[PDB]
Amino acid sequence: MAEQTEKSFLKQPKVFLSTKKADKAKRPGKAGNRFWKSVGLGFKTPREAIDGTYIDKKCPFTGTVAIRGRIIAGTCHSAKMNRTIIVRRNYLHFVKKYQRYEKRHSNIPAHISPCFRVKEGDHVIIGQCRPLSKTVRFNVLKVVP
Amino acid sequence: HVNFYRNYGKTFKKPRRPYEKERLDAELKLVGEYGLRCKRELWRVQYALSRIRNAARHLLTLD
Amino acid sequence: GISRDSMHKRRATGGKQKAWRKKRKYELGRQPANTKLSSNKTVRRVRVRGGNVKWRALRLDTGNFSWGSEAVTRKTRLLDVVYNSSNNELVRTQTLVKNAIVQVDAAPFKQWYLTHSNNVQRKLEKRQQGRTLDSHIEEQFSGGRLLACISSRPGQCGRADGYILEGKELEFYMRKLQ
Amino acid sequence: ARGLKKHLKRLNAPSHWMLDKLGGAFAPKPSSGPHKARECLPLILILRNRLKYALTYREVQSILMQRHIMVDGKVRTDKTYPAGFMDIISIPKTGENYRLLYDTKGRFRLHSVRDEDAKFKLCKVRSVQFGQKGIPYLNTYDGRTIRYPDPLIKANDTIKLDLETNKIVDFIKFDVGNVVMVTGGRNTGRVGVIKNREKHKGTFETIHVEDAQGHQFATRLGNVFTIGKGTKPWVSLPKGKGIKLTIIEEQRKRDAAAQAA
RNA sequence: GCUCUGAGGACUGACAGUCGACUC
RNA sequence: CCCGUCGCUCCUACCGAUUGAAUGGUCCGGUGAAGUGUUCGGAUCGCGGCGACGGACGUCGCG
RNA sequence: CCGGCAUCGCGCUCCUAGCCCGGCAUCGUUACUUUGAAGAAAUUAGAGUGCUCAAAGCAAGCCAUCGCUCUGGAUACAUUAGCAUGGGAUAACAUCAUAGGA
RNA sequence: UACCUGGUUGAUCCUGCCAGUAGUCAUAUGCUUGUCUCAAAGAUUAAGCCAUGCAUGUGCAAGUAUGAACCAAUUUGAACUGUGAAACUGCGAAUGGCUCAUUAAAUCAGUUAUAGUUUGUUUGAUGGUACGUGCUACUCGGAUAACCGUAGUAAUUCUAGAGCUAAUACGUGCAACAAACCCCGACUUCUGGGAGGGGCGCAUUUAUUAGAUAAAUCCGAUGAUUCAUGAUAACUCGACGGAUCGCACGGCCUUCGUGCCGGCGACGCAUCAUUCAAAUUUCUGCCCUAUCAACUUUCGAUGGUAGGAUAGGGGCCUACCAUGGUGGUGACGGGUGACGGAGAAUUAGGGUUCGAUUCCGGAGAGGGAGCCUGAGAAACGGCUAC
Ligand SMILES: [Mg+2]
Ligand SMILES: [Mg+2]
Ligand SMILES: [Mg+2]
Ligand SMILES: [Mg+2]
Ligand SMILES: [Mg+2]
Ligand SMILES: [Mg+2]
Ligand SMILES: [Mg+2]
Ligand SMILES: [Mg+2]
Ligand SMILES: [Mg+2]
Ligand SMILES: [Mg+2]
Ligand SMILES: [Mg+2]
Ligand SMILES: [Mg+2]
Ligand SMILES: [Mg+2]
Ligand SMILES: [Mg+2]
Repeated sequence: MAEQTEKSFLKQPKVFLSTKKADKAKRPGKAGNRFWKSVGLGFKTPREAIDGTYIDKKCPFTGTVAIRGRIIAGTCHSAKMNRTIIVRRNYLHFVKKYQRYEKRHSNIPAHISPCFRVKEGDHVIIGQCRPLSKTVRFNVLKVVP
Repeated sequence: HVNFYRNYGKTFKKPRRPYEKERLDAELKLVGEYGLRCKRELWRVQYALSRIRNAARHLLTLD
Repeated sequence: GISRDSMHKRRATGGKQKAWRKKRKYELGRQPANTKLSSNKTVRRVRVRGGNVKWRALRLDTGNFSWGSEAVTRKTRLLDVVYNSSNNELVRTQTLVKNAIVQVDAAPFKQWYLTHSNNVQRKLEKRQQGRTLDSHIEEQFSGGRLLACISSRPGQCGRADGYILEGKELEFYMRKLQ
Repeated sequence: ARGLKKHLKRLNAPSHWMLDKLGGAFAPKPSSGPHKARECLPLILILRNRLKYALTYREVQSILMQRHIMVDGKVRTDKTYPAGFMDIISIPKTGENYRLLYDTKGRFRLHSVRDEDAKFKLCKVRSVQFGQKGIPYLNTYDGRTIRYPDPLIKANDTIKLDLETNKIVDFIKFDVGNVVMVTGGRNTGRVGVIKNREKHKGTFETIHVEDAQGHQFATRLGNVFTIGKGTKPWVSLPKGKGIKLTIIEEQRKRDAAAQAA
């Protein structure tokens, strides 16, 4: 089927697919239903994450990543990766000698789930997870385009 | 080495312009009237007085 | 020796990262196990942080394989690795490694499926009214040797465990193998 | 370092231990125990510095291995035992009980009690949740654990523990309207009745408190410690009924103390 | 040197059938 | 009043053939102690089974 | 200086919720400022205390200076970054004319 | 104490610098020194070299003593009674202590995180079945230090062999119901069964499953979890489930049998919680330099998947795929006589300079590299190599 694109058959952990006694409204992730979870903190799961086909061990709503720590907001600065973006956190620095402000910026890598869909320069809200790579520690939880 | 931690500071500051007839005569007046051992003794009093006056001034700045 | 510190790596911008400590123990790595598939089972101790134990599975033939659809988990003998999605070198050299596709006996499984007076048939007929037995797992018993996916960390826990393939995953791996 | 640090030098010893600066290089370094070693008071600081039952390190060692000292009702030979909030120290040779309570300045006092108000102690619960075979149990902030807890007892609540049956005798449900005695931060010591509790998704939930004589403050959920249901606490409060008063009033009280003397 | 792995196509009816001398 | 070339003394740096030299680091390449892990390996050392033998043996017990 | 109040105050079903009732949730972001939490001690200021003063120190004082009383060991600051309440002038960023609006 | 004065001129008014004046918990030195309190003192250069001596060992009523001594000393049964050195076993030596060589978003500071982890101990709770055909547990091993004796060597906590003797060292091995629940199941009678009897501590690994609602008999947590946890099928050559040690004597005969007994302690084994910690970690914050405008990428550089390794996340490493990451908001590089900070001097306010140093964090033991013991060390008052 469409999503399986690699050399290994991708599937969700602890979800059991070929089950004899099947039914559709038990709890998601049970009875062979797809697993999804609600990240909390007032955020809401995406519709297409709910009824999605993609598999990602790093999506907050369909994977094993727990969003805990801090939540930053930024703007997407590059969307040229596989399931990952770079958010630019523009902010203002205070230099004490001059009593004036100088703008700085920090480019923070963030993992976009396949459910989300970001275009270059779209506002994003991202939340801290466990270190997912050398440069990724944030999952994109919200996108405003 | 504790006994290192015991604070200690100074008690005076020497005046800026070392040689003026007016200040020098005022100091000799005070040392003569109050019978001092040297003008270090006079110079401590201004240090203490300056500290208290500055304490008062910082208060009077507020409401 | 081997290390897991990030000191040797380059910064994200690429600038070289000067080394400012000498290596510490809590960042040690150890040479892999390359768990063979052989008759001479030998799994050996290592004493790791905290004084507890890790069982390095250097070579195994007997593992523990589950069957989720039927909820039956039988010990069985490893036949051979047939597919690995990480390294064909591991297929050729026969390394029991997590999420490989091994082939197993169906010997405990056939007689378990043979299991399942009046009280017996009164239960057997209660079953046999819901038997499913997909044709694709069906032909595999006739072949006498079952595609199963190893799903333990042999070099970590000293066991080869796993689960029989069924459904989408079985059809997909089988289609790769043809 | 390469391992645990076992010396604690005197100037690193927390502020509320009151111990002087030039009496030596080191400080008693409370052992890993039932209280958090930052919110504690070792038995040597209890005997030597406050009660003056000894005059040196070795003299407190003599006191403790005479087997004279009792903590939570059982004798204790340790000499850097991290006693904490509402630990009871009895000295049966003196028939004398202390219960270790804060004052409004954030320091420990030894508030005396009789025996009927010493047979039990009082502590809050860290968490209630399951264990082996599905038996519920709770874990306090005192280290103590209770099995088969009363199925109403929730997290953040407070319990009384008798020192003979060694189980619950009652529990106060952490709620609005009952009194607390904050045990950390600048507000520690001040008793007072909750008027509000606001929760924020993802971080600390704060409690607004009022000193029964009017003053109002707030503190996060960590350092609150409900004492009694309603306004009446279930423990004998210290000499000043948990009211922190302005430094101006601490001047007026000393003026009024001297002007009647 | 030997044994292999992979990539790179054509024709016929995003898949299936047949074929394919060569290069990496 | 004062400007420059030239002559003499002294200081400072400059260019300079010299495949200049010394010192120290860095990368690639060669050789590579030793440790760790592993494949074989098996000096000796433990019920010293049995022959139902006359403290002695081979067949051994696996470790 | 404010509580509370009407005009020409888009809703509330949920906690707080009146002797049909103030003052209730989710459907733009911040910057600014206020209050609070939490803020390692030593240092810095600052209180108390006759180490003789002092730099200090964290002591120490009266009992009939006769079988112990009264005790202290405060407070302040902590620029920024982060957490939270209320203010919403000042200024950015963002944006309802295709009506895909309410 | 928010301060100015001498010098360009024949004089004058200026820009302007030179000089003056003051301080340093800032160093050297000169000259001089009678008293009390206070107290820095091989850091700057050379984190260069070291004679010598010391700096980490340890014994309670509670592990092991006629292996040799000392004090009581016997009716000459039995003690090693009591004090004991030595040695074995256990624990610690990973703390302190010194120094600042390395190192410029790095260490460090404020503040986060662990649902991404390890933790001797202290404190609190907890502990079936070891096989027996689950029908209430079925038996006691040498060898080993110190000591004796016999040696090598020039040698040193260098070393070989013979002979004794111990364990809380080592190696074994008796196990507590109803068996609750689970799966096979004779024959009975037909069963929605009776079932006669056959297999089930906890830990490890894996897999299936439960972990419940909404207004006209559901029952734990979190902001959020396939969470806590339960049940089941098995799996493991199981670490574990006590062959351990002290005083205090004291109710009462079942064969009056140290008789049936039973308390107070020590030590210890495993799981959970806690505590002392660490490790990794998120945001923001560092000096001069553009005569440092491109750096990283075959050999991990940014990401994806699959996996290995680790206590654990992670390009920490491998295979395959993608070509990304950073940069005028200063990347990369270069300098630092640069460990970071709390803080020190001076200060009207703003600032300027400093911070080796006793408090905290890091790093290092002549330079590097690699390891064993251990909960903890990439340890140097431990080893291995150059
Ligand atoms: Mg140290
Ligand atoms: Mg201690
Ligand atoms: Mg000025
Ligand atoms: Mg002129
Ligand atoms: Mg002139
Ligand atoms: Mg000058
Ligand atoms: Mg230096
Ligand atoms: Mg991975
Ligand atoms: Mg340096
Ligand atoms: Mg230090
Ligand atoms: Mg040296
Ligand atoms: Mg070191
Ligand atoms: Mg070393
Ligand atoms: Mg040394």
